[PDB]
Amino acid sequence: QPMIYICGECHTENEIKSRDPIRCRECGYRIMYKKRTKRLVVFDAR
Amino acid sequence: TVINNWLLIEGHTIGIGDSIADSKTYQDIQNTIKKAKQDVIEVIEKAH
Amino acid sequence: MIIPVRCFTCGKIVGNKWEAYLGLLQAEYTEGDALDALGLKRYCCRRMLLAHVDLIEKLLNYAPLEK
Amino acid sequence: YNGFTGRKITSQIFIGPTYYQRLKHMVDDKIHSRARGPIQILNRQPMEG
Amino acid sequence: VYITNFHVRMDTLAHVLYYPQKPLVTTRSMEYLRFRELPAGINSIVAIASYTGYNQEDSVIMNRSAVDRGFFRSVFYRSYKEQESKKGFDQEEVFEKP
Amino acid sequence: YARPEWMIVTVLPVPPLSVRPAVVMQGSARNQDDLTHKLADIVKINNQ
RNA sequence: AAUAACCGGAGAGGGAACCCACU
Ligand SMILES: [Zn+2]
Ligand SMILES: [Zn+2]
Repeated sequence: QPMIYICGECHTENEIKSRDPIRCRECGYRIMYKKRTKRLVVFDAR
Repeated sequence: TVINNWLLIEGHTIGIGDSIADSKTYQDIQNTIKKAKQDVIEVIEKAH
Repeated sequence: MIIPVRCFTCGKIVGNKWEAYLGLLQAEYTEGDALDALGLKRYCCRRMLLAHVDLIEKLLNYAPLEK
Repeated sequence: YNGFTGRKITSQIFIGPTYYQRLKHMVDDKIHSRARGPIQILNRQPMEG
Repeated sequence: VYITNFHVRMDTLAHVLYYPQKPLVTTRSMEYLRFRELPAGINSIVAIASYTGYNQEDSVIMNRSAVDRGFFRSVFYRSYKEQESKKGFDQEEVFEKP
Repeated sequence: YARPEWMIVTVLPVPPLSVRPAVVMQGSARNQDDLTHKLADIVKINNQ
């Protein structure tokens, strides 16, 4: 259920649940990115 | 349609070669401009 | 952003030439001579390796914000 | 040389390298069409943009 | 390449090009703009001659093999935004799958 | 069709809601066009 | 000793000003 986000400056993986402060568990950074999808992807070389 | 199809073969272009003339005509240009320039200079002197 | 692996007009493989070309230029050769040594005879292939700009070093200079 | 027939071009041509810049006015950002879509509130006319 | 850190910078309507190339023929002044480091546009062997009659006025006939090999293939960006808002209990905006 | 004393007005006409529509933004519904505000001021002053 | 219940039952919501850019 909870999603996997990435700190940025730490580069560290962290978990966050909805309606929660957006802080890294150890440095408490505020910028938060989201990880790539698990769904497949396929491009024709064209 | 037809004239474009013939242009396909004949070819119509434009290039730096078409923008250049011969040295004798260039010399004529220089002579003409020099004569006119010195004449206008003389006119300026007369006015002065 | 990287060397184009092929000549836009011909198709000659050019991507592999880049590191060797930098080696030659560091080897104190005039770019024309070094290029001819690398074997680019037409000017529709010479242009790419002569006047290509490498930004990938600039992009690598930064940190990976995604890890 | 013509590439369809193969015959040589009658008149020589000017050629050579130069520099081009493709502009920001891509076509995909201009083409659109309407078929009885929405309407403004104040007046019963098609939207804009 | 409008600025080096375009990947991280999240602008709106940002265009960037696969293969910038410093122009073959230029002034001396260009390199003082760093325009050699962030060039825009690609050289192109052109031929000034009406070929097929498909390029009458301000038109050009492009080799398609170049387009397929990387001639001017550009990428285009766009960034959105959204401010979830909490209000005085008459309205409360939250992020959730509807 | 016209009379001199009709030029002086004693009753203010007011149009239907079409002339002054009401709009909802973000579900607020607070967005009200200037016609409603002007009419509100008019009626307030008239009552006073 | 009980019988097809619309079975892709779809209209949309601001606007107003300013600046930029294309003809
Ligand atoms: Zn952190
Ligand atoms: Zn080539």
